[PDB]
Order: sequence, then C-alpha cells, then structure tokens
Amino acid sequence: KITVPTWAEINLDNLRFNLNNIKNLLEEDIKICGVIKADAYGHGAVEVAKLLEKEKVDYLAVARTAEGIELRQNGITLPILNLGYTPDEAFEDSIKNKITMTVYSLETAQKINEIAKSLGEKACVHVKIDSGFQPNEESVQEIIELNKLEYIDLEGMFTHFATADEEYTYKQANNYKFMSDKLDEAGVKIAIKHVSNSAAIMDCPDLRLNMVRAGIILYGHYPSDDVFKDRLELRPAMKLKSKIGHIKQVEPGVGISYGLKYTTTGKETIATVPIGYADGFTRIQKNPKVLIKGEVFDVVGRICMDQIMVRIDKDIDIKVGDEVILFGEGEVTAERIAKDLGTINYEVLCMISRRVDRVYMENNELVQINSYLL
Amino acid sequence: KITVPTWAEINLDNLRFNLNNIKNLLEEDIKICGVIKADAYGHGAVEVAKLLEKEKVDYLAVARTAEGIELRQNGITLPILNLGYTPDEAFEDSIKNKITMTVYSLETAQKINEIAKSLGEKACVHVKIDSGMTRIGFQPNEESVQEIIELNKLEYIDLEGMFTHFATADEVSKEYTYKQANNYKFMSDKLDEAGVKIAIKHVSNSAAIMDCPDLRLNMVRAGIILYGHYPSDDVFKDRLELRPAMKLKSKIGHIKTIATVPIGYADGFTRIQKNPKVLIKGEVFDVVGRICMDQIMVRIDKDIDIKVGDEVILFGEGEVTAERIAKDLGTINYEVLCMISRRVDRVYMENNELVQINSYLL
Repeated sequence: KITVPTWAEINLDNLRFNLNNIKNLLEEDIKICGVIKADAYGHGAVEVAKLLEKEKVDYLAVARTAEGIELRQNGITLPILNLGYTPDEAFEDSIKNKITMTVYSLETAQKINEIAKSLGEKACVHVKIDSGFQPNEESVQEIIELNKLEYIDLEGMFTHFATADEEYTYKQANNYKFMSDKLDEAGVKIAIKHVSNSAAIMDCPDLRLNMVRAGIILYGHYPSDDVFKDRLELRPAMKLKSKIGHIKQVEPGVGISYGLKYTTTGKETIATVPIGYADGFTRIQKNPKVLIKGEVFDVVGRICMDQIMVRIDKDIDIKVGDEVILFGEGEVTAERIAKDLGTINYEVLCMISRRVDRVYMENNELVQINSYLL
Repeated sequence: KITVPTWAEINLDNLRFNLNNIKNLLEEDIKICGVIKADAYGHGAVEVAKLLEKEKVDYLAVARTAEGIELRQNGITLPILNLGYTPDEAFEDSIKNKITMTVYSLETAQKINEIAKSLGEKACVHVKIDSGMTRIGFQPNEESVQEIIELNKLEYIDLEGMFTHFATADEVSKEYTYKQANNYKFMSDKLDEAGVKIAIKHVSNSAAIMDCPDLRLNMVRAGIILYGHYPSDDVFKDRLELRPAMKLKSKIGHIKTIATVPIGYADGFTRIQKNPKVLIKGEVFDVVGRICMDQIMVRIDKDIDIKVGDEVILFGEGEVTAERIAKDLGTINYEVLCMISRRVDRVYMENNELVQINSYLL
C-alpha cells in the first residue's frame, strides 16, 4: 500500500499532542499562529494545515506567496500570513488569494494599496519592526500614514527574536514596546500584536501579546537545549523510514561504496538500504546511523545518491524488505544528525526530498499517502 | 512571468551541447542511456526526459519506480531502467508501466515472474552484477552463473540486459576499474558459453565514458556529464567539453551595505556552508551571518550600484559554481545539484527565451 521504498511517516496525533500542550501554556485569549513555512518544515504544509484547521488555530504562517497559494488551492480557509518577502509582481496574487503580507516600508504599502484599489479589495498587512521598520519616531509617523491608506487593512505588528532560544531578547522587546506605545498614543488600532516564536513561547511568559507563533515546537522539536523543556512536553511527528534492499555476507578485506572508503575487517554482514543523499540523507554526515529492530547500526562507506550500506554486527532476524528507521524513533533523531553535521534540527527536517512520499498516520492507521511525483 | 523570488533556470541548449559532445565521443552503434534519477539531478526529470527523446537516446535510467511512473504520466515512451531496488509492492506497477527492473537474486526474479504471469505480460529485467562496488547485484561466481541461467528460463521475464557499476572510475588509477570489468567479463563469458543471449550489456558511467574507451560494450550510462559537470577533477577533462545547465537564482529583496536575498537553507542552500558566496553584477560577495531558513544576508563591498531586484546568482555563472559550494562543504557537485528544494521553480530556457515554468507547488 506504500509502494515507495523510502518514505516519511507523519504522525498527526503527535501534532495534536504538541499543540494541546502548547495551548495549556497559554491563556484562552491568546491566539495561535501555526508556522508551516517550508512545507511545514518538511511535514507537508497542506496536510498539516488541514489538521490545524480542525484544531481551530487562528492563523497560519508561510514564507512564500506560493506556499500560501498552495494552501488556497487545497481548500484551506484560515487566515494566512506571509512572514517573508513579497515581491512586487506578486502583490495581486496575494490579494486575490487572501494572503496577509508583511510590509517593511511605507513606500511598499503604497504600492500594495494601489493594487488593492484596482481590485476593489482591502489588502490585509502586518507591519514588521526590526528590533523592517526601525524602532524610532520616524517610523512611527510612517505607520500612522500607512494606516490612512484606503485599501490597506493594517491588522498586525510584529518583530522576531534573534536569541530567544539562548536579555538581548528583552532589548528587542523594548524596541517593539517603543513602537506599540507611540502608536497607541496615536490611536492606530493594531488588532494583532505578536512577537513570540517557539523559544519565547516557552521561556518568556510576559511576551504573549495578542498571538504567538508556534513553529518547531508544533512539529515536536525544541528550538535549543537551553529553553525550559521542563516547561513543555513534545513528541516528534516525523519518522524517516526505508526498507532493506539487499543483504549479503562480505568477505574480509573488501572495499565498499564509491572511493572504497570503508574496508571490511572480518566477514561482515552488509545490508543495502534504498535511501541516499538525494532523499535528504546527506552525504556530509561523518557518523551516519540507522535503526533496525531496536538496534542502531553504522552506515558504512560513502553515502550514495539513492543508496546506503549498513553493517549488521548484531544477531537479529532480518530479511529483504524489513523496515529501517533513519530518524524519529529511539536513538536516531534529527538532533543527532544535526549535531554530527554542525547544523540544527530545522535543517534536517527541511532536507527531506520531493521524492520522499509523506505518509500520514492517525489513530495508528495510515490515512493518507502523498506523492509529490505522481 | 517568473513569480517566485527564487528559481532554477535550466538551459536546454546546454543539455544539447553536452549530449552532442558525448555523442562525438562514441561510435555510431553504442547506445546511450541518459541517467535522470533524482529528478534529473535536480534539473527536472520530465523536461530533461522530453529533451532526451527529442534528441534520440536509447534508454532512460531512474532510481525508483515512482521516478519511472512520473515519466510515463508525462508521455515519455523511451525505455526506462530502474537502476536499483524494486520492492515487492511495486512489481505490478512496474510491469504495467514498462519500467525495466534491476534484478540481483533469483528469488526476486521468481516473484517478478509470478506477478507478470498473473498480469499476462512479460517483465523486462536487467541483471546486476556486483563486481566490486559491494552495493547491489549478484556476486561474480559460478553459483550466480547458474542462477542467471535459471532466471533466463522464466517464461514471463525478458532478460534484456546485464550490467555492473564502477566504484572508482573517476580516480587517476584505473586498476580497480579494470579489475571490476574483469569480474563482469567472467560473467559475460560464462553466460555466453551457456547460451544466455543478453542484448544490452553495459558497464560505463560518466567517468568510464570519458576515461575508458575500451569499456563501451553495448551501451553507456551518462549522468553527471549530461548536466555539464565532471565526475571528479581527475578525469580527462580535455576529452569532453561541458556546459553546466542550471543556474540557481534569486533577486535582491531589501537593502540597507547589506542586501537581503530571499533564499535560504529551505531552498537547499545549505546552512552548513562556511564560506558562502553570491554573484551580483559580475562580482562576488560574501554571505554574512548564519544562513536562514528563507533568507540570507549579503555584504556589498564594492561600488557597482545594486538596487532591489537585481539578479543574484547562487551558482552556474562565472566563478560561482556547484563545485565551489561542494569544496566548501566537503561534498560533491552531484549533491549540491540534488539539493535544490521543491519550492524552487524550474524555469526552462531555450534560444535565450523562456519556454516553460514548472512549479512543484501549484
């Protein structure tokens, strides 16, 4: 029923579990924006969006106009915020698809306004403060003007923390206050003020404002080791899986894979797994591992584009087509791969390729298989 | 008419340039297999495949059944070979879609034969020999010869082909490569003796194609070279002149001197990079700070007057190359190419005009 040899299994109940724990943290009056940029950090933005919709979150965030359109094309009705850059030639598509756009300057708000005027639609925007608009009086007047524009709905105001996962944050926090304050003095309403990312949500309870932006934590992962984990319980939602393609006993003294960078010592059982660097299992890894029936085993030799080799050095019952876990259970994790790489968990999650089908589970049953090729 | 902030421009003319130069290497009767696995090494398998049909190659090679099916769904009619593993669950789809399957055990062949019999269709297979890569395939011994002899008897199987793959054909020393070919020859000779016919015999990859003209046999497998890239720095690059086909591009989004560019690690411009660079207006600039998920910051330290929307080239022009990122990362050009994410639209060019845009999202 899964006909692909390598897939990403996404447990939807884990997303629910994570979100419910997030919600416990917050007062009822604080809105949640689920951050689903970069294909929901590799989990599949459309399917994740559908779930978030069921679960009644308030906003969804994306990084690209297309990511938003993709959502509209799939029946998503929630408000959507493009956190990232909107190029000028995409203003109209945004307005037509009801994508809230982030704006950094008065000038650009004016461009947007003119476009919405011709569509006869008010364009919803959030203003970004860089703590974007510098936090100063000159900007304060700029916004006051922006708000005058006939075809702009200035719904939101936000900033983003550099270091909430490690206070500089609270410096950044000050600047935004300087903003929120001056704008109040002037009666500019701003329905949604938001500043909190995942780390802030966790460590910084004073920073709830009108909404929080929940990203890495929705997926079941921590933004760093530093945050108060004790605070929030998480379950990772993705498992990268494969099957055993082949097995053989290799004689001693035999090179394996390209460049022959691993040489057998002793007669070794070697398994071949149909996952590679083109799947997002990067060649860069110095110490790659897999989980097979509760055991970790080393990946040996260079990682190929579509295949890897594994030394089975334990007694276990295995055959061709047995399941292999690459990350998300036991001791194989995205954090571990990330640490070996010298990068972060977010990146490992994002790397997972186009050809890797997302298989959605719910109530421990497979409910949906998404192919990006077919 | 491009609406995305970051895109991959694929120059079809360059694919043609590469292919023709590859053809010039070869005598008339040697078959060409175009290797388009991993979405044609990030270039877009469907479009590349269409180009290959138009230019008339003999075979297409994929790594997964689904890769084969995608091509069929877009009207590709050339023979397609799945180089690697086909799991049991995909046998029927393979047969129905005329995806030729790599086989390396009699047992799987028997299973394939059964599914095929039930469909009432013959399955096409190529036999893989493990000659020293130690990856997949039959060990090169007599027991395996017998096994193949038996396989050949299966009524619902067409044993079309037999191949191996070199571990080291791109290195300066060819000794292992020749050793691997010797291992293949033993099998080929023994089977010939036993009367197993075998139409398409193949061993050569891009490096073998370049460096080993004595290894043509029936067919050669061209991959990285198709895309205008060398397999290593050690091949005889003077034999084959190549043009890279892909340019990864963005445009300047914001300026303050630091330009912010809306490309990030999520696009496959990896964070791991310690010396990331970009090309703007003919000059190279440093990417500063950490690479973000969706953007990077660039330092403009020269006086050409960049403005918002000027083009930024990540690789494929001038001094910014896939190889240069690869050097930095301790990987290879193949991986950098494969890295480009689903959200990065593939924009196809020909005669310096845009002829097609593919969105993987919309």
